[PDB]
Amino acid sequence: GSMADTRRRQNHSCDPCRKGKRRCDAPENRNEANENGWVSCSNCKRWNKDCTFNWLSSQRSKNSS
DNA sequence: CGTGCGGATC
DNA sequence: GATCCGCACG
Ligand SMILES: [Zn+2]
Ligand SMILES: [Zn+2]
Repeated sequence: GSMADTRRRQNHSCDPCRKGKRRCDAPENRNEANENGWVSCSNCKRWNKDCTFNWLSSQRSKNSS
């Protein structure tokens, strides 16, 4: 494996994370995090980006439609 | 205290 | 497209 597998699938990364190629804290519950008070993962944090899984929640699958 | 990059596999 | 992952510098 490797490495195969080696990657993918652990907690999902924020919009800016995927764009900067970085893993993160903001998990599948990042939204619920903001609900329980989140902030910014390590990425958006260093780059004061925009920790978000919303537009995402709609960009990925959502869909919508 | 930000800054980005190459990779693995579909 | 997505997720992981560090790192070396100023
Ligand atoms: Zn992130
Ligand atoms: Zn973030």
